[PDB]
Amino acid sequence: MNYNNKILVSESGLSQKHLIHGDEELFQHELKTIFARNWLFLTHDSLIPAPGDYVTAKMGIDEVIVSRQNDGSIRAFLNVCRHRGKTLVSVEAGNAKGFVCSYHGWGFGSNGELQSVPFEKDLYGESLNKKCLGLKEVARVESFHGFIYGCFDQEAPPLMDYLGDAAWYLEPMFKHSGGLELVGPPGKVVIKANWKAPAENFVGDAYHVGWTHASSLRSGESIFSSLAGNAALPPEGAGLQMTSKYGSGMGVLWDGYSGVHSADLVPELMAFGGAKQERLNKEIGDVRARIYRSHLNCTVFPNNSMLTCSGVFKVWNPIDANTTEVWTYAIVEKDMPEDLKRRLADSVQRTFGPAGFWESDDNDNMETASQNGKKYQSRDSDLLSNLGFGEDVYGDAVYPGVVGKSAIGETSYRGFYRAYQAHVSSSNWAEFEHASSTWHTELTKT
Amino acid sequence: MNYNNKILVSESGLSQKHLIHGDEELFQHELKTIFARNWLFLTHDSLIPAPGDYVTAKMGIDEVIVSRQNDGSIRAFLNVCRHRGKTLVSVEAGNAKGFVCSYHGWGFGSNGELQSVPFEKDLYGESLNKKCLGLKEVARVESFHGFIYGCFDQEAPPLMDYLGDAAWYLEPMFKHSGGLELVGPPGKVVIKANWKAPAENFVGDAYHVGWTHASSLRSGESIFSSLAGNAALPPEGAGLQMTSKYGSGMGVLWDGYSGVHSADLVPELMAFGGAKQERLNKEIGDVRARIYRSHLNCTVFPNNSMLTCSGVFKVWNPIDANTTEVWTYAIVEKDMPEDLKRRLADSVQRTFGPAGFWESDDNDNMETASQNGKKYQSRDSDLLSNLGFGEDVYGDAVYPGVVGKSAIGETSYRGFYRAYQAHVSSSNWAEFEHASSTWHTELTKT
Amino acid sequence: MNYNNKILVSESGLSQKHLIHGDEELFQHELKTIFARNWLFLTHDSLIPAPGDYVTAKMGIDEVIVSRQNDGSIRAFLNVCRHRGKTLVSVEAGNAKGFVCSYHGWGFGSNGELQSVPFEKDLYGESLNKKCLGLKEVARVESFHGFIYGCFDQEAPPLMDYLGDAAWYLEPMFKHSGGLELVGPPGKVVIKANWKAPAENFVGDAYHVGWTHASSLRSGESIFSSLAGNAALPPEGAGLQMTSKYGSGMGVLWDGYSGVHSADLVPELMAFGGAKQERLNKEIGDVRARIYRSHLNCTVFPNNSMLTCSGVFKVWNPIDANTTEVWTYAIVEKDMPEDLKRRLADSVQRTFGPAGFWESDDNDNMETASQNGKKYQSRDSDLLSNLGFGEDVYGDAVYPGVVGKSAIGETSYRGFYRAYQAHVSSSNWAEFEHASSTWHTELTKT
Amino acid sequence: INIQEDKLVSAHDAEEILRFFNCHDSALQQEATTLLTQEAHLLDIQAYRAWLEHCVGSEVQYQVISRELRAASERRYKLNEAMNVYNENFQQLKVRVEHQLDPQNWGNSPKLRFTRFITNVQAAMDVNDKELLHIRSNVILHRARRGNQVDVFYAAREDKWKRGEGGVRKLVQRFVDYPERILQTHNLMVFL
Amino acid sequence: INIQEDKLVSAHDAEEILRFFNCHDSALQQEATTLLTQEAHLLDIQAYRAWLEHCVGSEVQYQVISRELRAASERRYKLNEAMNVYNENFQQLKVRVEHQLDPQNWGNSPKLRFTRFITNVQAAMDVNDKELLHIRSNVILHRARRGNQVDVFYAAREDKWKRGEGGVRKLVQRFVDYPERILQTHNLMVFL
Amino acid sequence: INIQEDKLVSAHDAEEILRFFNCHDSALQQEATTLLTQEAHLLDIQAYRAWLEHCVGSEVQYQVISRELRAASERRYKLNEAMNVYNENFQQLKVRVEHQLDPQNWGNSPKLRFTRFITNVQAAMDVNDKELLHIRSNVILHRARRGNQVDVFYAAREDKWKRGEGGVRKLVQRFVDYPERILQTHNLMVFL
Ligand SMILES: c1ccc2c(c1)ccc1ccccc12
Ligand SMILES: c1ccc2c(c1)ccc1ccccc12
Ligand SMILES: c1ccc2c(c1)ccc1ccccc12
Ligand code: FES
Ligand code: FES
Ligand code: FES
Ligand SMILES: [Fe+3]
Ligand SMILES: [Fe+3]
Ligand SMILES: [Fe+3]
Repeated sequence: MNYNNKILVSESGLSQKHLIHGDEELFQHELKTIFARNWLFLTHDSLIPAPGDYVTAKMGIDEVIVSRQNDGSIRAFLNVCRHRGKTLVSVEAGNAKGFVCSYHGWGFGSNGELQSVPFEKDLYGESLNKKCLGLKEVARVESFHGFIYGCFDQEAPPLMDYLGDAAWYLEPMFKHSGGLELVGPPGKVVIKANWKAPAENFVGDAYHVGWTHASSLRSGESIFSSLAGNAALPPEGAGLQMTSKYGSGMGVLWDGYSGVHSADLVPELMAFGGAKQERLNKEIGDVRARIYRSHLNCTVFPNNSMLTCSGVFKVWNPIDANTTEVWTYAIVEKDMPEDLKRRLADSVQRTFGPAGFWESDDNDNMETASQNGKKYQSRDSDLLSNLGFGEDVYGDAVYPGVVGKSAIGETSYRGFYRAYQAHVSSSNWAEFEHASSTWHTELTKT
Repeated sequence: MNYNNKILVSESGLSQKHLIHGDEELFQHELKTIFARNWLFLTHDSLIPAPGDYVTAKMGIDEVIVSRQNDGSIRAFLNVCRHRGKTLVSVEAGNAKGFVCSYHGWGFGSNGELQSVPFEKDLYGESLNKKCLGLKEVARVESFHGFIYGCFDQEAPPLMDYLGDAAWYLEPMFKHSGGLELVGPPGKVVIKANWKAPAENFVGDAYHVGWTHASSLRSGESIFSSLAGNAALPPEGAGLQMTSKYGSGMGVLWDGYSGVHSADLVPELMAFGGAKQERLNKEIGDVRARIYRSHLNCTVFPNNSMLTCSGVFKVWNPIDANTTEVWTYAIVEKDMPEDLKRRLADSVQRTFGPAGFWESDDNDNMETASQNGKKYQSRDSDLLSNLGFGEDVYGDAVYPGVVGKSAIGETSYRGFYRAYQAHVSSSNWAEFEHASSTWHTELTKT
Repeated sequence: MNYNNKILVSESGLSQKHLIHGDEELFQHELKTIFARNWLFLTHDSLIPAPGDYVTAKMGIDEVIVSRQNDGSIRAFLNVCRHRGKTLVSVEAGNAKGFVCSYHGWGFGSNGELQSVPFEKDLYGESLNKKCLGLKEVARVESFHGFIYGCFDQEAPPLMDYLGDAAWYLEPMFKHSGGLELVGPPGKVVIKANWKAPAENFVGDAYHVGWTHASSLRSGESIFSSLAGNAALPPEGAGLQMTSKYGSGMGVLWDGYSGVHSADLVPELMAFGGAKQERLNKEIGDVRARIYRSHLNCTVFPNNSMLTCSGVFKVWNPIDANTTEVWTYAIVEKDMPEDLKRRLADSVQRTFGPAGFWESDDNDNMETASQNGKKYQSRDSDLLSNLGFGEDVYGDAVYPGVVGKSAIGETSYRGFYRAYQAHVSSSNWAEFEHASSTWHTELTKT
Repeated sequence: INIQEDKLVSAHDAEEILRFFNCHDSALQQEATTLLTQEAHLLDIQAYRAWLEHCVGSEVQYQVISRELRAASERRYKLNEAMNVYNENFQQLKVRVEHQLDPQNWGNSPKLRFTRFITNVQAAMDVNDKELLHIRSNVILHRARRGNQVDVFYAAREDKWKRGEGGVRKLVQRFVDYPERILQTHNLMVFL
Repeated sequence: INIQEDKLVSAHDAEEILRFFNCHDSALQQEATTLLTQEAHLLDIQAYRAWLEHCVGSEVQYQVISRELRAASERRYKLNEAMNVYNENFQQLKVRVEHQLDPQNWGNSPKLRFTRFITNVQAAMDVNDKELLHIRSNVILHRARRGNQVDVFYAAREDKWKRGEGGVRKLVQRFVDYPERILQTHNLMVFL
Repeated sequence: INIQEDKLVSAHDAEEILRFFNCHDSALQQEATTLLTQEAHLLDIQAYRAWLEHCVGSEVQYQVISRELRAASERRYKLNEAMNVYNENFQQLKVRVEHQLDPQNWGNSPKLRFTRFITNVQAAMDVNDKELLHIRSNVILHRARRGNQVDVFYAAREDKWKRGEGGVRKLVQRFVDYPERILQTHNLMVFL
């Protein structure tokens, strides 16, 4: 397939070829044009707070070691020995000043440097140029309020610029709340879906909630319970949708601070969020204080998603076109009481973890939609994302980004897939930028 | 591989490259040139007799919903939602006026039309062109005496013409018997064989029976028991072989109406078939009345096979070059006593079902022959189908088609593979027809 | 990938692209340029000593039948029926005058000839040219002191010439000891590694032993126990490394006749080997008598490895780029007492068999190094084999081949990969020879 | 069990559970365990004639069904719900045993390897027929052949056993509703 | 067990084994086997309400953890070692049961098939609380759905059971440390 | 069993079954179940030293074979029929235990997870040696490591146990004929 020419996503992001969820050649191409190019979630300060602390993480199909340096910075390196290519670290987290290879015993520092080679003097003499044999380093590692992302491409925009108009919506919860912590370790489960299936669902899909999650809505008696079985549509002005240049987007459901949590947590949460909102009104203004305590369903392009307030934090780690390894963490506000943090973390896993009853509602939808992308009569068929098209705006005086001023629509799908198509058809960041110079105009056509 | 030029099947169908049973690129090519082009078995009237009744079926690797319409016709549709591509129907059979998608709740009629969209007015307004969003319909659906076949290619010959000279042999049992019923549900089992391995075996392979099925012949004491271990060759004039333009073929074993059924069913069956034959002599003539109560081992090209009289009915559903999902139904004559129908259905499954002891005899033969097609030194080797070549006729005064007047040979393999090669090397039906304008001459060379 | 031009192995074998352990297209290419071209281990005289005795063996991904003929020679044939391609023989070893196909009953002799066809006269008449329907024969089958190798390529060098300078090192144990026997049946275990990972390890890797096998060294108290955990480096002059034109190579660890065997066998073995050495001094000279009772870790290119004295004999049978079926036999000296042979065979399996505690130490190293070759950021990375480069010699007055006069280095990796690259980039043996006309000069550069 | 409240439970399943919750006879559970362990041993070593002679009653029905997948809410479509993978009388079992033992059963060379794991044994005497013993048990069945073929079967068995010749308890009914609709084991040619 | 000598053994595991090696009560092992077999039967037929009523105590903690992979030699990194796949009180189990039974639980049509294999049963009374019964058992759980989906779960269960309403022994704690870190079963939406 | 009639049955298998069909001692079966459950618990928690001390006799032979695939009709080829995956005395088992416990056994970090399922227990005293107990049992062994590696082993075990130090019954012979010829579990580095 010629990715320069093939129209995988139609103009304005209105539709996508179903093969994108099934084609293995395209998957291999995404490794280059999506995963090797863009910012990918690694970890949180809270998980590697002290010098020597490390975790392993995936970046695409690659595995990296992410380590807190003595100077307080974080560096990340391929988890691959520079000698004969053995995986260096076989655990998920720890504290160490270095990593020794179990094959021939080469020792690398927490800073990636080749520090020791067994019997170097007797074997290599002065011949081994250890300065040139450091672990292959992730070019870019940056933080968004403690959330650490990496990018293999030195040419990428800074992470803040990459978040584009989405950053404005995240900052009330990520910054102005006093900051968040990630509660680990994550749940980890393989699903037989393409990574884009859950990514698109979290970025933009409020339409599915009443029907897909009918049973979870009815059973948990969470705050959004009125939607069960499409019994009710949220009121006018119940929320909005947004998207951005580099593909990140989210839905906003006003005031839903207890999110998916069952009635057991609703009162405490609604009290806690409302109290903080009252304080934030004076600091960031009423609208942004309200956004703080509003439920955001977001994807940070390409494959990191979250539900703020619910506190669900996801990585859709790609394995092949119909296989994804799902990592699920909980996010909590640092100034919450410790007992509430514990209960909130358990509730995140109860609803969206490995045995998450809400997440389970999505399995067949994601898996079958992905697998159908391999079926001969569906490859060239068009997946539709036209809901709300011709009603989006850009440059609004209050809400930035390409915005649909309705709680339910497909605005965020269109922005996600516009960015996706621009990357797949581009050889580098300069080409993506050229392909995106009229991004918002394309999305707001009629 | 260049399918226009590559000789996969030699002139007159005398041999085939072993790679045809193993090559995954060729498998993908068959999805286009075999499965998307030809007639494929869906169901029987007996399984969807009433308005609203439906079943799911495979057509190649695609899945379709096959539904009885209010007007008594049958229509079939891809089992894929027109919104974001989720599989619509997750059951095998039922009765419904429509199908609702579990993702966002779109509702489709039994006639494929998009009938409802949740909150359409509030979300889409008047913008959604539901008339253009009906399920993707199978272009052609036709019946042969209650047996329903589908074809994705509008340009295909009518099903009757496609059966060609094979129809004449089937009609005594399918039509003149008063009609057949298919007893469901089918057994379903995955084997590690290419679909062509069982297809070629049923079309044309009487040679294997004595040796492959030595144990089943010895153990069941069925009517063909004398063949066990190649202890005896059927007499001269014990049967014939035939093939046809569009690839369908069969063997005929005269008088074997009890087929593979054990001695427990032999007397009742031989009485029942002989009584009907006596009545049919007057209606269709002695030869065709005898064909009615003769054992036909047939493949309806490409991947539907049967043993009449034994009542075995098979679909070799393709999964990949070395994986096939085998569906096994029983066929019974509608005017048989109900208790006999029940016993015959159980006996079909006893012999050829998931725990069919006869079918089990074939597993290693089919699986290893297929898997060897992947092995480097065998890819370019020649599978032989020359038995009987130079003794076939066409245009016989009594038996139509390309015919070998012997019970055991490879006539039907040659016709099957001639049609296969003509499709694989053609881009459409017009090209197949051009490639087949001397089909019978090619098959009867010396 | 263009294998004529792609530099997969750098000049002098100093490095290899990591993708060689993961790339499936390259694996398919190796079937042609490595496995269909070179000499591959089949069996030993001791396993098929009498007329009619046979075994099955893999040659690459192909399976062959290896049979002792009435005249005392050995012939090998593809395990594939010449009719419709069924696997002929489903057992691992036996005695027979022929093999009958379970599909249609064709009977082949131990000499590969098609000897009988059921009902030939009645079915084929005189038409079947059985003389042209013999099993596809392995072109070349030769013995090295009872060890039987095969090659599909008629143009290959004789096996003795193919062993090149390695033969000189093997002959003391293989020839001058009175001869070896292979004790079967082999252990058989699938590992998720590329075949080259264990092949390179056995050819050339003494560096890993102290660290990888720290626990096995500490626990068994074998003769090499001092190396555990890199506690000690072998003394100067403790051994050497060698390699050869056609890729075979080995390490030599002077005097280590008890090898990996635990203290329970050390005294008897060290007595037995020393006694034979004393006799051999007079016959082959002191140096070669010492080589007899020195531990050789060898790979006979491409995929047969061994540890002499330890008595471990391996075939790394390729399945795909990250799958290998490991066959493990024991080798024993024929004139050892039978009770010692039995104990030595059990100890070989105890240490290096399916539950071999030494072999288990290597699993993660081999598997992860192989699997990392598929990971996007590692494909184009360089595996290093530069240890000892610029200190190798050729044409030494005492030790032939390209030789590193140190116990630990990567000489043998460089020779293995030089030969590998020359084959992968060549279409036939003549081209390999042209690409290898300065093989030793390339390896001894500075 | 109230199946109007426990909405996922079938009438048949509710009836069967009532059978075991009521009179628990510890000794009967032990007898049942022995019977099933011995049966499984005979089958695992491929002593199929000994199995027929020692374990299987002359009036046996040996039945394994595969049920078509239907909607949980389905109430109109009323055609045959299941097919019989097995539905054998003693004679039919004997045919299958002779097929296994035939020296021209090519698929049995090299010899197959079976290993059965029987668990969750429950036993109760029938209320009306005081000589009929109901036994429920679950089986994992591992079949290995030809180097690298491995098939694992999983099932619940509803059995009736009764004393026959020499007072030996023998199987008079086995019923299995096989849990996997599409078999991924090449075939179901094993005695569950 | 001396865990300074048996270097691979955790303090928790050593404590649990001490519990069963000491007073062996054969009758208690049989009672425990019956309790667990009956529980598994109720779960297998999807009688989830009956399970709650007959098997689960009002004060239950039902917990399944997944432990992060850490170095065997690790002694400095001291952050949350595990997450809770399940950590449910009775109310939370009831929510999950209502979710299973809801007619708009689309994933339950066509009906799932469960088969559980319970083995290695050990039982001991608590020393201090003479009404608390410790039961250890292992489970293989087979879930089949939708033609060709097959998921098999494997776990050891550390349970406490106590007599409740009507003197019926009911589960008051279940603890499972799930052995597979990355699940390859689509989800863990089964009651182990 | 008559192995001339039951054509698929080996002489060895027929002998072993004769051992259990003859004197059934219910209490012995229970003792055997306890012994094996406790052994499996020790192994599952990786208490390998405790296993040696409590479960394994000084004169043990611990043997697991792999048999070459030969024709069912084969009668001429008479070379070694099997190889020993394990054939260990006490000393050799101790070497393997020290290997497991060594802190430089890199493959044991992160710690492995084992879960064993023991079923089909049969026990009989030896006729000639009244202190030798024959125990037959089947095992499913699940080994999970490194996030997504899962290996499942299946075997029948023919054991002899005898009272040793302190009157504790200990394993003096274990024999397993492993059913899968080509292992698909990376290795057989588990104690069956
Ligand atoms: C993915 C997952 C959950 C949600 C959304 C997207 C979108 C909206 C929403 C609203 C309430 C609860 C969950 C959600
Ligand atoms: C496939 C399967 C069974 C048969 C044939 C082909 C062909 C002839 C035949 C004749 C008797 C019984 C079965 C068969
Ligand atoms: C592969 C496997 C074992 C060895 C070597 C290579 C190389 C040297 C060596 C030396 C002692 C024991 C084992 C070995
Ligand atoms: S592969 Fe890491 S030290 Fe050699
Ligand atoms: S995918 Fe079917 S309604 Fe959206
Ligand atoms: S395939 Fe061997 S005789 Fe036909
Ligand atoms: Fe959802
Ligand atoms: Fe057949
Ligand atoms: Fe090693």
